[PDB]
Amino acid sequence: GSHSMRYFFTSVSRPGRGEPRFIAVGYVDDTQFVRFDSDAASQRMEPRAPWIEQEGPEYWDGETRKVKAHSQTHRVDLGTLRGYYNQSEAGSHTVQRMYGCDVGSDWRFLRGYHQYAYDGKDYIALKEDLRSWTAADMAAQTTKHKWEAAHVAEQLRAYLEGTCVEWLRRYLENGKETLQRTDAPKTHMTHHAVSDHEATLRCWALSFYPAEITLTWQRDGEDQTQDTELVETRPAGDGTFQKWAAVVVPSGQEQRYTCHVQHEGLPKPLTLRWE
Amino acid sequence: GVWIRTPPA
Amino acid sequence: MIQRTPKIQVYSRHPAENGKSNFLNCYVSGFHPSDIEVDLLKNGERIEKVEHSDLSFSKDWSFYLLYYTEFTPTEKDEYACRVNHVTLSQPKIVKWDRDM
Repeated sequence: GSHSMRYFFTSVSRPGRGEPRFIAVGYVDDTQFVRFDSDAASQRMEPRAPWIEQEGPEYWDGETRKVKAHSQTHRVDLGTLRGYYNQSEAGSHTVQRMYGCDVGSDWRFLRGYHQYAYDGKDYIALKEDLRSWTAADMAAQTTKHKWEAAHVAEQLRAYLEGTCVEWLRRYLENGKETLQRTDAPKTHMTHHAVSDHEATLRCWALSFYPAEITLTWQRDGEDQTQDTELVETRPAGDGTFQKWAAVVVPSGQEQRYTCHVQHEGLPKPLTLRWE
Repeated sequence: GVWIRTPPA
Repeated sequence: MIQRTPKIQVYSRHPAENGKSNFLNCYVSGFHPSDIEVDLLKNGERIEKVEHSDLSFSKDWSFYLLYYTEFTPTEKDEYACRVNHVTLSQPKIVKWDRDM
């Protein structure tokens, strides 16, 4: 299917305790392949997938240089934004940046994005056409005017539509043995008695990749969101993911309920029923 | 590979 | 200032079988700010040899982290995950439930 390369950058100020924490991570689809952490020993960009380890010293030196530049910008930004909102020096604040690119099944450029948040909510973002900005408030409009004066959108568009996709294609080829794989979910159902007259049915998907999946409950063939619970899709730790969906039903009526599982690895969606 | 550098806000 | 309470899941990498090696996971997601305490407990005492993922975040900017440790489940041993965060009035302890 489609593929993505995404970088995630987090900086957290530490009032009265020095320089901000800075963490960068890179993903291809749902697979992490690099990291930088200010807390760690190397102070370099580091590999987290075997297929990126093979890149030579100039790659790692370059990525280290650039990611350090990202860190510096965030450190300045924390002070700048503290100024924009006239906040005190007493509080910790957060800057987050995410950017990257999607290609389709044909590996051709599909879309690009760049989003920026202050203290956990939208601050400024590139619009879909990659030619203008959306600012959250007047403070963010200051940043918008600065980035317009510096023609950031033009430069960034050149990266997202070109360089980003070139890297993504290189990585997709070099890591093909693991990145271009589909692991179908292993499914099963469990039952709990809530009371003498109510029961929980829990529908399980395990060991799947990519992370994208849909679990739905139906009663008599009709969608049911009432009395249902969906947990966040979670990493197993081996490169695969897990998820479950539960519904509370009247005891004796279990047979009316079906769990439906949609995944890339299931050309035909699955329908599970309690025994 | 990451973007070359980021502009200050 | 966005403050989001962590969603906490405690589970095993592979289907649990007593006497067989496995990994115990504590996945904390959907939280903000990033400062968070996560400890894995065996019979009430914290486990030292625990690894954790690199801090990342979702589309809504909320953070997620995986803490994990190698372990061999038994019938007797009780495992749990203790989480502390600014959104919690007191630390939350979530017991390992083999069907959650």
